Amino acid sequence: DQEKQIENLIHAALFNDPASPRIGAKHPKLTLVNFTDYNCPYCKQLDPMLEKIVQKYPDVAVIIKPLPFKGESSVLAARIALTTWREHPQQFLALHEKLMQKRVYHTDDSIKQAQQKAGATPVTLDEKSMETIRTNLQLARLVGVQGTPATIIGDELIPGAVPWDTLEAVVKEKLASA
Repeated sequence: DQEKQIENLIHAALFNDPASPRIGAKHPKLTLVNFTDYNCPYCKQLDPMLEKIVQKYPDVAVIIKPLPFKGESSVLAARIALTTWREHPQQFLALHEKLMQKRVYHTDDSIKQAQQKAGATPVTLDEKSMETIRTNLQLARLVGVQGTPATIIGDELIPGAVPWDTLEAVVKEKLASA
């Protein structure tokens, strides 16, 4: 309806939600926003690239906005990851990597395995992780996200997985413009 009354709010929630996991610097020149799902095959493909971007360009940070579209285990992996971000932000990256790296559609067991291998402390699930997910979906809508993965890089919304060299080039460019 009247997104018109909230359209100027969109920016802080996209790039600065304290509740959305961040990979990289808190004060970067450029902030990518990666809408993603732990069970989505193209999301898994993209993921290592994003961290490699951050590794190579420390002036870049990446925000993780889970959109758990692929069933209950998508919702659970997302809530667990978001809750780990909230309570133990330092553990998030290792857990996030474990959830993406698993090449089987997730179950309760594999999610618990990822935690174990990542060395992540168990977390209690709250309505808060659910509200963060809802907020993510709201943002996806307003931003024109049509599926996962979808990543905001400067003035572009880039769907799916792209070749690494292409990815790096768009990043350098948006970085130069910043």
